[PDB]
Amino acid sequence: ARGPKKHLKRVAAPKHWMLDKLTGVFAPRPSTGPHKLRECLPLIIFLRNRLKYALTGDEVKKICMQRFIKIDGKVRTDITYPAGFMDVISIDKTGENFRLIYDTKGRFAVHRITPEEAKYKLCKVRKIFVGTKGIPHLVTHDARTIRYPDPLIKVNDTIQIDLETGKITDFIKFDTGNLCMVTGGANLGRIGVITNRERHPGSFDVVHVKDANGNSFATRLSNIFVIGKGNKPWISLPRGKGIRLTIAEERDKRLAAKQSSG
Amino acid sequence: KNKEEAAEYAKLLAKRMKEAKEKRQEQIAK
Amino acid sequence: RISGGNDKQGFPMKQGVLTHGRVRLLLSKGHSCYRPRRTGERKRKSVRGCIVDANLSVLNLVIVKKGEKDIPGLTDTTVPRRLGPKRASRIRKLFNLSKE
Amino acid sequence: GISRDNWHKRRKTGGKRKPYHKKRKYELGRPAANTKIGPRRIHTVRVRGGNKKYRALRLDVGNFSWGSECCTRKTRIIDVVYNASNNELVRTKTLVKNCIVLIDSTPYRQWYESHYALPLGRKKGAKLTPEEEEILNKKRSKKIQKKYDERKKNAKISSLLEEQFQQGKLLACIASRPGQCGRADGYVLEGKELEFYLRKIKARK
Amino acid sequence: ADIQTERAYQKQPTIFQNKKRVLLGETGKEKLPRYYKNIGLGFKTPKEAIEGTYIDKKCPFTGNVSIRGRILSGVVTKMKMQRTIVIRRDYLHYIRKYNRFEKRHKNMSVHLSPCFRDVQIGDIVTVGECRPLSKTVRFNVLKVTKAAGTK
RNA sequence: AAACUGCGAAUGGCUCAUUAAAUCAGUUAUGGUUCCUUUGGUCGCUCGUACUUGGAUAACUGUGGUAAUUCUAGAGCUAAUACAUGCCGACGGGCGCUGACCCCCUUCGCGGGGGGGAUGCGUGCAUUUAUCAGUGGUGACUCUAGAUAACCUCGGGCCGAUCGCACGCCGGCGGCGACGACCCAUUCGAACGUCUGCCCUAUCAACUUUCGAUGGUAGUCGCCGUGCCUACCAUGGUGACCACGGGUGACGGGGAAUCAGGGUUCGAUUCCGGAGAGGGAGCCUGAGAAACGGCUACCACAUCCAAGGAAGGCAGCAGGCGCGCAAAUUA
RNA sequence: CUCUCGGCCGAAGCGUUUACUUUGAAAAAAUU
Repeated sequence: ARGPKKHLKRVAAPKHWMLDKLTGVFAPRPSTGPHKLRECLPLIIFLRNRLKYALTGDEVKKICMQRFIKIDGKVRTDITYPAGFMDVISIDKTGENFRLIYDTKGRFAVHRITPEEAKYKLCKVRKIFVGTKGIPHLVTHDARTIRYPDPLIKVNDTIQIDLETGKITDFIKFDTGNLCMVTGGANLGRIGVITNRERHPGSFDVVHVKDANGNSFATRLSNIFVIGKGNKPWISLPRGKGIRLTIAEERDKRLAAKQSSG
Repeated sequence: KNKEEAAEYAKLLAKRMKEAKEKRQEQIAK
Repeated sequence: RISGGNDKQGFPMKQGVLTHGRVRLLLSKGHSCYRPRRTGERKRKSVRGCIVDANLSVLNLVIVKKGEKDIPGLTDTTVPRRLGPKRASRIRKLFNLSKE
Repeated sequence: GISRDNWHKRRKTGGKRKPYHKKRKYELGRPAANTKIGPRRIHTVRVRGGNKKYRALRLDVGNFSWGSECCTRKTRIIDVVYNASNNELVRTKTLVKNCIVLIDSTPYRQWYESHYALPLGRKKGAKLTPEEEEILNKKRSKKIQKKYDERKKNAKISSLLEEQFQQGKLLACIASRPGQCGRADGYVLEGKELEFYLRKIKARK
Repeated sequence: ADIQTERAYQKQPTIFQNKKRVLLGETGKEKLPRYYKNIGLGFKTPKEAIEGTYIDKKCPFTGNVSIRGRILSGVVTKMKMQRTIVIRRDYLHYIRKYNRFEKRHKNMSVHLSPCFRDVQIGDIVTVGECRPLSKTVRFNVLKVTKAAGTK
């Protein structure tokens, strides 16, 4: 190429968007924003494919630029605006609130939340640095810079932040025995408590996590988002509680649900 | 907002340094 | 004063070129005798030298100081109505206005 | 134009390789800035990313440092005397990085006499304008004369710097790179570096 | 002085050699402070780098390089260049049609710091990846062990 | 409507000629670099006409030239978030050097020990250089932050002479936005490196090295690492584990046919990466191109002509000729 | 398999180095 790309082919789109093959040759191509291209759900896919208020992209544009959709309390009219993990979507006209968090299968669940839960969000701290005139700054996973954080907050810790103002309100350390959710890799969407973090200098750390059913799985340190302190999550969880069922028990649950109703 | 945020960071830094030093004399006096 | 003109094939005159014939110059934005179709392009174009000579079609010439008797189709016509200035500063300067 | 790509050169085995693409604008080189001594003439260059390079073509003034005592002053470049890369650049009086320069010494002598109140680079006759007896031989108070006494307790510098002040022009090294900066900053030579550059200069002759 | 063998004055850019000192310190000892650091991956900075006098801007311990990326090994094969050696890495390549192996080799030019003396042909060298230092060198010597058959 | 200004036209589409450790794939690195935009931070942190600055130029009017073009010339106007220039205020001070004087204690006194200070100089974030000490970080910094001395480019670095909507309190105070903006982070990248992996050929066995081949030192150039280039040195670097050379009816992969298994053949072709726009080469503008539905030459072709001149690039969609065994509609 | 400092344990030297084998992480979709 001679410069940056503007198009996303539909088969080359992220698979967890759940787009089909025959609607077009193109996928909605997320704008630049606080989330990566491969780790976000654009607003057009949310309002059309998942939530089904709209039937076309033109109807998505008509919804969005009537100024109805807030992402983290800010009105967005970009139809391809990249929304990602822990982002709060508020529709004040229909009175709906959502958090973009993952299913046990690694797809952004339609997770409805309470309007008091939509006041805040959680962020994973990605860097701590001191800037000019000795002013400490943190940078989160969603491109937020906060000046003057708590001196106890470190990288990989999780801040509980207020969307009305944007300041630090509470925080959770990275420690063995805290609750976490996996935001990348093969264990995307699973939830469990951290049991062992092994360190590899000059390389990636590997965190071992144990499920509430006793299953154990490892990930990298980049894929760990600490959610709750010890055992109780600080946000609402989806219908599955991070418990990945195997295909056998999922078939059994489907058959029992078909037997009970019908 | 600059002078306000400087004020709360000054107070928080004072408290954090106090707790750290108190833990330091409590551990070193053994 | 000789404000310009153009030759037997219609090619205009550029001020800085001191010759009788035609030269091919690489003209760009800001030069006369060229208008760029695209931001940043330069075109090689023919132009006549600035020295007046017989091998030519029209001289564009401007009266700078009027004589004593008038030209019937040039100088005796009254001034036409034209646009007034837009800036408030230049309105003030035209009419000698103060701060109040 | 000038291309600073690695694919026009041979391989590690010495065989020649065929280019798979033509020259790119991110592989460009520009003509060299041979900065010389003269009144200020510098040209700004638009570079990669819309940023700015300053290409100095004629410079005569920089600032230079005594690091033994951490004092720098804005002064004038006088001459080029040594270059470890090419003597043809000494002959052409080209300012580059780490070219050995001699510069005017008036602000440094001025600060030394206004601070330590001792004569510097002065002859045996020692004929001074009355401002210099005002500076060197002022009237002070008890605390001030005491502080000046412990200030001149260690106000002795090397004999080579004395010899250059006797001569009148100081040797320095240009530490900035002037074709990219538009400046010819540097530091005054002292110590083993100074004896090295003196013996290399003498060994040229 | 076994140090100033070039046409420019060789010095470590971070240390200052022109401190203004008293006569008693002058008559005490004429030793320059030396800049050194650790290649911190469990690699020990050798004593010949800490107490030495050489100047090498491409030395891992005293120069201006950082070790990041891969860490490999080789056997020293040629030592005829100036502050760089040519090592050999032997390996087995599996041809899966035949289910067999062939022995292959790669020659690698690495920078040898002067702090490693008594490096012989056939001794095992551990190199770490740095930024490009010349046209063909990308790795930098961090450890030497002798061959197991040599006493 | 027009026209100036801003943005985009570097995406997309086509083709597979090149190209054999090259491309590409998996893996790592930028602690060695740039990045329009989005998103977040910063934007009285500088101690030094403003209740608003200056000159034009289009569109428009009017006169024209040439066979010819998305050719343009002269004259009369008139705008700006175009082009430029340039304040007030916050503003009271603080801090670091210089320092005329003044105060206290000891000493018989000299002498010693400790404070207040008028006056000048400098100051904030970027740039550049030198020095000192050791908030926060890494696996490791010559990291980040701090202090000092200064510098700060006239082809010049920030510190808003910009536009809309609702209007309200005690001439002064104000809420939403839009547009700009030095820097920091992020996003989308890109670009250079690491390790391993490719078909045939010895009827290619030595190659590279004056003309950079392999390494060192200093620099130049470059966005940055680097023989990238220059100067001086050393004589090095690769090879029967097949270098160097040549060929390929060779773009590479994901993939396809077969299928007990191993394999064998195919992958120009819709996804990903690369390359090219007749062949070469060189630029401008821009964050980004060595761009070709940009420009400038030469080479090969080739269009118009009043013979002076002017214009060109379907390996885009259709369509045509040619080629052929071989492939669709100027919807 | 062990020696030191910190709460039976954590850091450290590994034990000659391999080849081999297994586990864990990480690893576009489409196609299968």
